[PDB]
Amino acid sequence: DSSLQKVELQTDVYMVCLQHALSTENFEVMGLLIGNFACGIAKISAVIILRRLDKKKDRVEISSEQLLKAAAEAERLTVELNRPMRVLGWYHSHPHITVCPSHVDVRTQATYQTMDHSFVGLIFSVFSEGKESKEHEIFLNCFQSDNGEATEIPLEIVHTPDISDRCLRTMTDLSKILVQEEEDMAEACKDHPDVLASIHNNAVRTRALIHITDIITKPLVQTFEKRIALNKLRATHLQRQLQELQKM
Amino acid sequence: LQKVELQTDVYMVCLQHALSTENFEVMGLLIGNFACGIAKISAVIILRRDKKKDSSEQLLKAAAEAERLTVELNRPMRVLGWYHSHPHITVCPSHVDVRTQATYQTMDHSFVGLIFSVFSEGKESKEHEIFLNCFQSDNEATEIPLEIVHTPDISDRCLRTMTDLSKILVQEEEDMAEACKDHPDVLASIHNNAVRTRALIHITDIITKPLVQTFEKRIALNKLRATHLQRQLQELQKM
Amino acid sequence: DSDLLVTISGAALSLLFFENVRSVGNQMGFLLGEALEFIVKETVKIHINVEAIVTCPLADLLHDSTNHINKEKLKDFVRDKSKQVIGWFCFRRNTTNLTLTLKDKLLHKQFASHFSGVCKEDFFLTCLLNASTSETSGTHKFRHVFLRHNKRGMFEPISLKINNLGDDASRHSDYKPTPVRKSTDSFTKLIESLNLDVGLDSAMLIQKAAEHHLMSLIPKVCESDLEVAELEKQVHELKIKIATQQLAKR
Amino acid sequence: DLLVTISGAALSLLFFENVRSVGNQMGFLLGEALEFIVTVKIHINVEAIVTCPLADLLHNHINKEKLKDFVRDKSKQVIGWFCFRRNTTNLTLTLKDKLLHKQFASHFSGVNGCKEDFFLTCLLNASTSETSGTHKFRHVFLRHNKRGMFEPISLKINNLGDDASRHSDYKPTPVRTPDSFTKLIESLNLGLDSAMLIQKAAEHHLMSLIPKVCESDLEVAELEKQVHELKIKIATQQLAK
Ligand SMILES: [Zn+2]
Ligand SMILES: [Zn+2]
Repeated sequence: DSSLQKVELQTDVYMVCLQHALSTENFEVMGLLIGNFACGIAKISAVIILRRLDKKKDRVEISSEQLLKAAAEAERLTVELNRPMRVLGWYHSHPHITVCPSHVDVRTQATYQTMDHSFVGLIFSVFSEGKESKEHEIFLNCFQSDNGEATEIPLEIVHTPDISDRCLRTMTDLSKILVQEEEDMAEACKDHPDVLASIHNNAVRTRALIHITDIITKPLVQTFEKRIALNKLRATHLQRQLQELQKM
Repeated sequence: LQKVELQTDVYMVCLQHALSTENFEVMGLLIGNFACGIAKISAVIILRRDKKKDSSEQLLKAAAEAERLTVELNRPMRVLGWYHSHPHITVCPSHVDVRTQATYQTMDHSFVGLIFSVFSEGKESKEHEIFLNCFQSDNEATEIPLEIVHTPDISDRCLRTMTDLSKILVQEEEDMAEACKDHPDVLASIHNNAVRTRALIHITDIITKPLVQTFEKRIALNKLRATHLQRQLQELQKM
Repeated sequence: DSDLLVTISGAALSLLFFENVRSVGNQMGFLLGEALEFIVKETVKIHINVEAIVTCPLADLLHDSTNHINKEKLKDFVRDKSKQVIGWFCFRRNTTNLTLTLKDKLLHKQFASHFSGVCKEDFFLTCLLNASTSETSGTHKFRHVFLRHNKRGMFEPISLKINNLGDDASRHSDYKPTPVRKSTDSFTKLIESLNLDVGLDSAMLIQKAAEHHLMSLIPKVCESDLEVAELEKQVHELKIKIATQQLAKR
Repeated sequence: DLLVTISGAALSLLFFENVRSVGNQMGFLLGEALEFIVTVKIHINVEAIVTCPLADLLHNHINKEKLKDFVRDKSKQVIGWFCFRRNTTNLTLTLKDKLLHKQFASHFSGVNGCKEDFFLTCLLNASTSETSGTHKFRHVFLRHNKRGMFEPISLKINNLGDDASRHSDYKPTPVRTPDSFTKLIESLNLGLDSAMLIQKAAEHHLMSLIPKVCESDLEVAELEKQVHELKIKIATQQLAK
């Protein structure tokens, strides 16, 4: 009772986290996991993408204010979905690095367990390819902190027949967060007396905004539309099959 | 190949060219006259360049300029040597520096190579070091005696050579911008125009504008010194 | 041959991985996208971008008792999307093996010949993916690789570039080079419809418009997902039904 | 902290004056200081330099009256001074250099001048090895700290690869006398289109300064000669008088 025996991560939540991790190969991304904790099983059905201003190598820290906003969001999910929802865990990415938790990760996870005991830690290792084989590898590690060491937690990615409305909205928040980060930087240099600097700053801002649109926003638009179109392709295919199979 | 005499105004152009960039080796050619073992360097060509640490058309423009100097200055002006910079790197000629220099000596004997090592600041001391190495190749790098000859002014050609750097950088940007002018993708079009915009303002802020200020304030500071000399000259004449 | 690079976005790749981890057992489908050519300093580069994927039960395309593709069944399923098909993928569970089998190569040639006749047969793609797990299932591994059939009759791996904020394939300088022009885009159609194609403010307006459109597609995605999910349920129940009736007759 | 910034153009001119000098050289540093919020860091940008004979500023006591008559109205933009010693390779500060830095920092310090704490002393030297094929140029910027001890300041040569404005890629606004360049910007009455008009107007103005520079150089060189030759004449005459 009350011990983390197994973690059941919904496929749609898995897609969001992976999409978040694949957004950049230079820095580590982070976010929080939401769901319900039953008889030793942490069922994850929601996810919050977080903003990380820090660009330090191993320093992946979720603020106190972010935890409060997430819990508040988890409170709203309960009223909406009519189901127990709560911050169950946290995730972050490992670009060009092994999926194994660092010393700081284990220590950070340990502090979380003083608060929730059954708190879950997920790590997504991305951007690791072979120079000759051209093969890519992506790892997903579910862990906790024991006696100062990292320990595996049994993970099963539970099938979903669709991508949740909340999961769809969550990955639409990514570009919005990124754009907001850029708006804050151009804010500190808003009214420059130097004309050359003003032209420079606008050119820098323009390139940065387009970059987010070209890499993040545009592909998500295409992915959503293609999904809609390709489902109709499959739907009509299944409809024609349903008639021929209904006989014998 | 006995000694090299470099004019100060030409020395300024070469150093100014080396102080233009920090992440790339800059290059150019030397032009002057060769007498009794000594090379009187009097002119300079700023060349455009290969991102790695390594042409015909460039030698053509240089030889053409050297011929034009012979008809305006009425002196045997020809390509005497070449110069290139070493940013964050010792002034000592590398294996390719001796190699390229060796092939040049075959075409023209007594061909001089100059190296400007720049951008080397000592940590916790804040001291900068700039070396000027005059070298040739025989078998290895050999050191040739160098003297920087005083000039009462900056040559009309040297001032124009300084202005050529700003023109080259801009031209190099236009050739890249023209290579992808009409892009069917609107996002790419906005991107490329933003890249071009930032680049032009970059060249202006770093090279063009300071060069304008350097020239403008030099005239202002010359006349400040000139007026000072006039008051002194007036008193000396009375004495 | 020629220098080949396969590119994909995080969104499209995540959807592929998402679609894979859902499936009960193994899974295959087609790769949709576009190929582009670029001149470089004096050779030509080939950029094949995967825009989307679609799954398909292999048995829906086979004659019966043979692993031979029914070209008619294949045409009827793909419909008018054949011009977008740039390859196919194969996903396998509980294995770290990432080597092509005989059946995969056979399907590759058939899929190539069919679709190449209507891209070129040189760079029809085969995406081989797998999913394995550790002893305690605490660590999950996902491997994948892109392949093509060389003119010399060899299956060779192709470099894959996942376009992200850190690095993408357009950076060979900061300028984005124009590809070799060719005849015959959901995102640009949105821009053209909003007259945003004709640029700091433009960059912001396009982003905002994309966000608004993205927020409008969400309920349509859910509607289409549920529609197919129910159809996938009915058809599968009929398949198991006739498979047991045919089993009893044997 | 405190940062000294300079362009390759201005720095090459300083080196030009140093090398073309007969013996040791002295002069002043002109520029402007700006403050940036980030803590409060200060960038002191040297824009130009002017040479001045030390013997024409003395009555080791500096003549402040004769000093004013030299710099004239350009006293408001003096941010420091420089000393060039040809021989030797040391970059240490001697007693005279400290005494000269003190008087200069005191004279130019005021409401319209520059802050006395941020007055600069630039040491420059130019040694040469045996055979004289390798020339060595070392330089450093110094300031008088609160403790009473001089300290080396970081020098940043603004170039294409890197500059002091990049501390991000955005140009931060500083905390609030138009030059010849700003007046050119305003003369055009103005994204990419603006940039292209700047580089075009700057190039044409740049080529128009070239003949103006040559005439100023020839004038000051002719006068510098006449004064030098005349002082030599009076010296020989008074040595026999
Ligand atoms: Zn980590
Ligand atoms: Zn070299």
